[PDB]
Amino acid sequence: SELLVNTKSGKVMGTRVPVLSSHISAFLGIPFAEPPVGNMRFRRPEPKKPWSGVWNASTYPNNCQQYVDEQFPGFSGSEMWNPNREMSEDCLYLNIWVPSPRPKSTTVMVWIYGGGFYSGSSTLDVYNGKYLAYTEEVVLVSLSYRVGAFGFLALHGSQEAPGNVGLLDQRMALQWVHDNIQFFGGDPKTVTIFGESAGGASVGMHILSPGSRDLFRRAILQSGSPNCPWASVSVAEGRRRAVELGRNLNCNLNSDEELIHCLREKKPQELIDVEWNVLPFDSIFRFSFVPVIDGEFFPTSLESMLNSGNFKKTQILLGVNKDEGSFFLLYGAPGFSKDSESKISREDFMSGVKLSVPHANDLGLDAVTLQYTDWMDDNNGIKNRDGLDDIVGDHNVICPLMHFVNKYTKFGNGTYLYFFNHRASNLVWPEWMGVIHGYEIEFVFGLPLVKELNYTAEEEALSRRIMHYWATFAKTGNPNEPHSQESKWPLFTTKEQKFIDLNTEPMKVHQRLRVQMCVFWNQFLPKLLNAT
Amino acid sequence: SELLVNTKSGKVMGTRVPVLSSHISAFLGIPFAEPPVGNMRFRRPEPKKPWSGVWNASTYPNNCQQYVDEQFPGFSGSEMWNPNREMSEDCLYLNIWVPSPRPKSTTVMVWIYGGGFYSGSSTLDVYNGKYLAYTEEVVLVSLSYRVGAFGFLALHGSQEAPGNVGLLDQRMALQWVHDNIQFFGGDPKTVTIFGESAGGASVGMHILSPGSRDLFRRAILQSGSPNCPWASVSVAEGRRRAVELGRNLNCNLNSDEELIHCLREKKPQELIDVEWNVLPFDSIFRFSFVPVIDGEFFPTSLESMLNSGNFKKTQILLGVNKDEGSFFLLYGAPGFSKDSESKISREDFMSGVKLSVPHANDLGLDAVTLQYTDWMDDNNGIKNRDGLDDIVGDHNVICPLMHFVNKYTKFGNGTYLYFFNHRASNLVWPEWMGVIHGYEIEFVFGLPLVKELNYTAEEEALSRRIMHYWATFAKTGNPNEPHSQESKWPLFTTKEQKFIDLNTEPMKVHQRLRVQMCVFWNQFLPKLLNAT
Ligand SMILES: *[C@@H]1O[C@H](CO[C@@H]2O[C@@H](C)[C@@H](O)[C@@H](O)[C@@H]2O)[C@@H](O)[C@H](O)[C@H]1NC(C)=O
Ligand SMILES: *[C@@H]1O[C@H](CO[C@@H]2O[C@@H](C)[C@@H](O)[C@@H](O)[C@@H]2O)[C@@H](O)[C@H](O)[C@H]1NC(C)=O
Ligand SMILES: *[C@@H]1O[C@H](CO)[C@@H](O)[C@H](O)[C@H]1NC(C)=O
Ligand SMILES: *[C@@H]1O[C@H](CO)[C@@H](O)[C@H](O)[C@H]1NC(C)=O
Ligand SMILES: *[C@@H]1O[C@H](CO)[C@@H](O)[C@H](O)[C@H]1NC(C)=O
Ligand SMILES: *[C@@H]1O[C@H](CO)[C@@H](O)[C@H](O)[C@H]1NC(C)=O
Ligand SMILES: [Mg+2]
Ligand SMILES: [Mg+2]
Ligand SMILES: [Mg+2]
Ligand SMILES: [Mg+2]
Ligand SMILES: [Mg+2]
Ligand SMILES: [Mg+2]
Ligand SMILES: [Mg+2]
Ligand SMILES: [Mg+2]
Ligand SMILES: [Zn+2]
Ligand SMILES: [Zn+2]
Repeated sequence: SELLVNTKSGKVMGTRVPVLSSHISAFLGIPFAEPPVGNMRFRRPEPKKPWSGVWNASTYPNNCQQYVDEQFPGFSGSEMWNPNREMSEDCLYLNIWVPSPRPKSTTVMVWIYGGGFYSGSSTLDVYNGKYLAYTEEVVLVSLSYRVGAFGFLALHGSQEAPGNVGLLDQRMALQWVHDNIQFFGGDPKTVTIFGESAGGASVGMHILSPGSRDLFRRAILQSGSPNCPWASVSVAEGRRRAVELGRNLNCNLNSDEELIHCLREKKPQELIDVEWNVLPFDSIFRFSFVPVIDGEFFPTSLESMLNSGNFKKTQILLGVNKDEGSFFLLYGAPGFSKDSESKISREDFMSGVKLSVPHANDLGLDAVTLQYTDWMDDNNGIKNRDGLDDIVGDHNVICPLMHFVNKYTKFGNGTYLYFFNHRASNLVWPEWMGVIHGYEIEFVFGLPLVKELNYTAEEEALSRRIMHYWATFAKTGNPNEPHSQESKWPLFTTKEQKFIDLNTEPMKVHQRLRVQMCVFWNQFLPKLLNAT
Repeated sequence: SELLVNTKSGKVMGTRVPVLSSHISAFLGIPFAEPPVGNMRFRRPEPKKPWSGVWNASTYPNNCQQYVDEQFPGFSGSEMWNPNREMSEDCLYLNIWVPSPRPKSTTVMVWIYGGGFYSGSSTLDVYNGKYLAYTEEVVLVSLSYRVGAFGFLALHGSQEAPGNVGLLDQRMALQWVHDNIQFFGGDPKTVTIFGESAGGASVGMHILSPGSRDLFRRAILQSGSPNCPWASVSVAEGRRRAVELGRNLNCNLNSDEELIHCLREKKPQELIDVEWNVLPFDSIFRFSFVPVIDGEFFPTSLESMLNSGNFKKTQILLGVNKDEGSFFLLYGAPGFSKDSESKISREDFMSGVKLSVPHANDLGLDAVTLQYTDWMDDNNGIKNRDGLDDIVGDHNVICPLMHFVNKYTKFGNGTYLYFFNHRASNLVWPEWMGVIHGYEIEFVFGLPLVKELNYTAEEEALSRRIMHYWATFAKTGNPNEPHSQESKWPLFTTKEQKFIDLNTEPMKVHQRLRVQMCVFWNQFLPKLLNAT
């Protein structure tokens, strides 16, 4: 009966799947909400009406409606992030991996996919939870949530499109895991939520939101934090973008009711096809429909919550990758190429700075340019290329995360910080892109343990180390072996601010990750933009 | 009150001692038996009458009366094993190291010193328990027991000198630890007895003896096992040696009562001065007064007990050193020298074989000689030297221990076997002696953690690893980290017989330690001697 489980919403039957010369149980595509279709588009989720009979949970569910990246057709490096199942608004499902035999009450980890709040799928190869549940004896859950306009169209003060419903989808999955994970051998008192990019911002947002805090124990944030410049908009800006979406689709804009009626009448792809038109600027690393600072899911501004300690106080483990900007420059900035080392001219450097800091005035652009230009060597195309990578990564990922870690650490119960800088031996992207946004995920999830993926022995070892750090942290609140001779990952403290490199070489400890540039992005540039 | 403890026999006050930039509590010289003096010489121990007032336990006790090695005066390599306190028949005391602060109920380890059952001291520098109690948070006990004639004069059928009383001293200390270690923060349900050479044989003897089995949980045996050829004698041989001792001292030998009266009248040094005269042969690695196979402490023959599973079934960890014979050849075989590489001539090789296997007839000596001679190179003095080292070590330590491990493993609950082959960088003995009998003890007890002892960084790491293996085994029954990425020490199984090297290089696993030579010593030579 291992594969048959009775839950408070009905029965579900899973399937035995092989992994690494053994087997585990998978429960794929379990519904946790009413399908958010028809007149429920844009609305808060409603929990799934209990069902009669047995739910077949042996195959992955549909993916949510989303923009699909077709920039590099036939290229695995990009297509592996696209939906790999049929897309449907009927998409609020979760997946569970349970070791065999089924443990009594063990650690649970819930993965929240990223993708800028406009894309993402629980079903991607690189999110296959079987290697982690197996190797670490944890119950591994992956949830799903509406993205794009379907998840984040915000007409504040409307009850039909209030904003943040994709975050409420995530919370409802977390609620379901709370009420039902015991029946799978999971301990609901020991749930770790973890996610990368917009998934990592999401995790931070559940740390902040009062209504989410009780639904988990600890948290892991990978290349994302809640205060990221791309991860939220104001109530006014969210409303402006919702109106602009209707303007692009020739909607009645006279009232929220008439606008929403129109938008609910459009086919999903009609919304997706105009999604990027609502952005205020020509930009990179900016996404149209994202969480809104509404005074409900977020009681006050993120900064005031972080300053006053208005968040869940627990343990956190988080970090960034070395070359966070390269993916976004490749797709959106002039001069970059998948087929060449992408030496960037002075003129293209200037254009890239403006795309990268689209909200800045000309003085702010001059400040960024001065901060990142080597005036002893200003026409070095390699330095210009690497400088844009640092601008994009520092502004959008690394310095927001450092701001979050420094503010969080003042009230929290323990912080572990990493810098992932291993370039995979089998990477399909060119060398200049380095250690790319999202490319630690395959190590967290154990893909280098699979012989046919052609990683090296050192990379298999790194992946096992990482999975073990992650799962030991989920279980105890400390990535470290309780009494081992291997080098310890030191706590990050307000005073010494230590972090470790994650790579194949012997562990090195450092302090004050990119502190110089983060003073620029976190203190000086905001002040300059606010003054001028 | 950390240093004041109430025990069932009285109050004891200890002392705070520094260790490795911290501090711990030491309770030194606690009595566990009536002083075995006067008419109690040779008698079974009687437990210590409870005392009024507080016992001062801030300094080491006397050492037992024993032969003192003066072969190399002024040389630390030998003198560090000599008694370092005044010698006295009043010597049955134990020492306790307790971490600070005092734990509630933690793992206990009781050290049993070696020294061939004729020498040994709980107070030696290399037995300083403070580094182990501190570094591993265990309550570390060292006991003491009568040696030489005082502990092992055996007139079977006498009640005044019944034999084995040194083993009964050890048991009474184990009984005291059982009844009283809780008051020190020790868990009496989790006591590991460990010892080297005669201490390791002793440990095996408590595994075998019904009256000892309940007084501990697990056991560690270092370069010694109960079936070692030097570690016991027959009831008849023990009686012959007791009579011969009295013959050397012009005693009435007409009856046990008259013999024992005489021997109890002699000063301790009068007994020590003739101790070696009672041996039947010119020999090395043979000691005069040792445990006796009496039908009481040992219900039947050791071999029959090992075959029938008549022993405590638990977990054991044990092993040997690479060059067990060198110490004994240096002291007792012709051609060996502390001042030279000791190339051994054919004639001296033949003399050494006879000293090493003193019980063998000429055919048995020929068999040993053939087994260990390279007849393609018979006058190679280096090969002859190393061959004697192997003969002495294989016959007296390694092959008896392998016999014990193979018989024990058939009934026990888990076996971990090691081969220690690291030569200390600061060893005071010459190079030819290699990895000497007893020279793993300083690593087990943590001396390489002390900067002024001038070990290398690699040796400090090895010592920490070893202490951790040992203490993790005491606590769990498995030397291994429960879920670590460092290489595992595999169980020794009847079928694959795996063991590890203990040294500074990456862990290597092997099988069937010296199996070829041990078939010779454990099966063939006994058969040949029994036939001829
Ligand atoms: C459970 O589902 C297994 C795989 O099913 C596939 O997905 C379902 C939703 C259908 O669309 C089916 O046509 C697909 O092949 C089946 O192999 C299995 O038989 C199913 N079990 C039961 C009891 O229906
Ligand atoms: C406890 O003992 C400490 C060390 O003592 C030495 O050993 C004792 C047995 C005597 O022989 C003494 O002369 C030695 O110096 C003392 O320093 C300490 O004061 C003693 N404490 C008490 C309360 O007597
Ligand atoms: C976490 O909280 C516990 C309980 O108050 C406390 O003992 C511990 O020191 C805290 N650790 C950190 C790193 O804040
Ligand atoms: C791994 O390498 C082998 C060739 O040794 C190849 O057949 C296989 O397709 C490779 N796997 C990939 C590229 O994913
Ligand atoms: C030790 O004993 C336990 C309890 O019977 C058993 O489960 C375990 O497998 C045994 N281990 C060995 C190595 O014999
Ligand atoms: C260790 O070496 C130093 C010299 O660097 C010496 O003073 C000290 O006595 C040595 N310790 C010993 C030999 O135990
Ligand atoms: Mg309509
Ligand atoms: Mg870079
Ligand atoms: Mg692990
Ligand atoms: Mg350990
Ligand atoms: Mg008299
Ligand atoms: Mg040798
Ligand atoms: Mg340790
Ligand atoms: Mg671990
Ligand atoms: Zn209409
Ligand atoms: Zn007399």
